[PDB]
Amino acid sequence: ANTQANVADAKSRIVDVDFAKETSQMTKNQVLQQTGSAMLAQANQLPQVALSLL
Amino acid sequence: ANTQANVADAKSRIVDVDFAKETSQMTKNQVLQQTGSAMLAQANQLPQVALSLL
Repeated sequence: ANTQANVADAKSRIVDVDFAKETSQMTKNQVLQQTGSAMLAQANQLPQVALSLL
Repeated sequence: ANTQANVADAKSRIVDVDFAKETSQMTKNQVLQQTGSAMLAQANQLPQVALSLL
């Protein structure tokens, strides 16, 4: 029983996820998605300077 | 008759239980059972911090 407890602890250190870290990464990538979407939508409007010159 | 009395005394010293000691052990293990039950019930609620982070 002792050894089972210690070995399950050891395995958990390797296999399981950390919620405190992974939620932070998720929120960071959410914000980056919104920023990149805005920036790409603004980037697709660059060829319209030619209509002004034309 | 003398020898029977002395030998029954000798056997009682080996085989019979001590009530004063055994009742004390019983009460100690009762209290430990209640404490361990409370502590295990409180231990099964630890994975709920993730719902807070989530």
